[PDB]
Amino acid sequence: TIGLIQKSSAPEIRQNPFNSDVLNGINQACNVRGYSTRMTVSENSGDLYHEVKTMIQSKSVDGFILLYSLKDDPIEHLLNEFKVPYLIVGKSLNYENIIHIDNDNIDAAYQLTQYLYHLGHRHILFLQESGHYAVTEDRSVGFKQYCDDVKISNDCVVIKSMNDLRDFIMPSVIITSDVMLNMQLLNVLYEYQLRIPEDIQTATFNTSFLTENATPSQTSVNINPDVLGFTAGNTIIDVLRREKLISTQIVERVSTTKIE
Amino acid sequence: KTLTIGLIQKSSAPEIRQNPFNSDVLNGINQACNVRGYSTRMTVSENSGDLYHEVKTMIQSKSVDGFILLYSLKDDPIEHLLNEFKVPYLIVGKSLNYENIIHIDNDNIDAAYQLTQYLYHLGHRHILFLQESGHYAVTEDRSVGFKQYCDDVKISNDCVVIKSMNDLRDFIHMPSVIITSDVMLNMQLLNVLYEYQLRIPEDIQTATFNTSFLTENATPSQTSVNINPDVLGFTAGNTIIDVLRNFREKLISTQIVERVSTTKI
Repeated sequence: TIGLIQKSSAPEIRQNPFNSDVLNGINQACNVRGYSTRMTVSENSGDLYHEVKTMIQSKSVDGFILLYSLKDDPIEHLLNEFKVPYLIVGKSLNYENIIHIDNDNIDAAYQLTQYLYHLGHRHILFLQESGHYAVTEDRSVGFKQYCDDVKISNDCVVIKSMNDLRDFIMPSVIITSDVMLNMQLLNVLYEYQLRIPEDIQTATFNTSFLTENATPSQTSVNINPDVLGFTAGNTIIDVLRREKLISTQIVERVSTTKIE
Repeated sequence: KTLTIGLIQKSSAPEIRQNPFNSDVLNGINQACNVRGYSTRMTVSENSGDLYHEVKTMIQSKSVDGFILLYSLKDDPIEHLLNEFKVPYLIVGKSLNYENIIHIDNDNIDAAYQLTQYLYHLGHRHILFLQESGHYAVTEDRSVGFKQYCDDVKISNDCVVIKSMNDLRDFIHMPSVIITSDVMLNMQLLNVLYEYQLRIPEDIQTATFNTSFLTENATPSQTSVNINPDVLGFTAGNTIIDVLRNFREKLISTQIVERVSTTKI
């Protein structure tokens, strides 16, 4: 049995297409090798720590896959204190020599902004999801890195809530660090009658049914989560008796278009 | 004695697997199994042909103790297979093939009846029901409830099956409100309505089933039926463990969640 540690089981997190795809990848690998799986169910970090600890002491799992990366994560200290095997789907920031499978999110973001720049965009706004997770930080860094390279504004705003998003409401295109925040952005733009792409363009990360069928279809970065999961599943099985990066691609849709 | 429960999803294809209903029911099942000491295994097949042999391989490999079908389909080969091998299982949905098979579900017929009634009370008289393709029981039940209400108030009962996005667009006096049988079909409808510049709720109204982040944050927010999938999952998880340890049919309530997509006409 492999333990799958999600940062949270809360609706806004578990319902993210990313979780579904990564899990599908892992199940594909584990099924073929006679392994079952177990997912954490805690909604907050405090419970997650004691849930994962209860998991380690009850020996209900053989190894873990950490489905997120967080600087100074109590969970990683826990796993290391009890010498349990594990790997991360994201960047390794707390312990050296830990196996981690991830996309080069800084590059993914650098490339996305570059693509938009070449469409004619000069005023780009990056909406960052709340929290201090490595992936969000990596994407904001890539965005600001490109903006500094071509000397354009680098407005980066952290959205704490739907109301904070409304009050924040001009850039020619808005990039959101994740699809769930993107859905909220489209909602607010529709409320304020800002037509896409006529009045404003938008782009986000993680291609899925949600971006393809959004209102309107969203240009996004495909991070191939299926591959991340399959790789994570196989690699941890290998461990139980290194940095692997998965490529990304830009999927052009209705939300972006050449501007003059 | 694998202390594992096999989860049979109709398909692992994006459009299906990404449906928030799946994430919610799984979380519910997981809450039940983790506290009682059970593991989990979910199918990965993307079509019925592969799923059958995957399930049979699971049964023969003795890799699981019991199953939970996360769907219900008339004349499902999977159910014939499960009964032939006498393996314990329960259905999250309406039991249609073998009597005495335990099933946990919402009263989808009444949930649709109530949504249509709610819309009728707002002043709607020309309601269009969009049905997702497939012969799945849940979808048939919702179309049935809609038609029963239209029959009780003697109004139009236009019910159309959507095979794909293309058929949706082609499908396009227009109805005053459109109900979709599920959130994913609903996302596609909102996409088409936006393309055709039909504002919601000003130009037309919409409503769907399965309240979730996707309905609460749709464009615009969607009035929807809350079917409490986490409870369906928790209930299904505890019920299959009860059977494996040591028939029954359980229904989970539904409530209408009112949002921006609907308003008095």
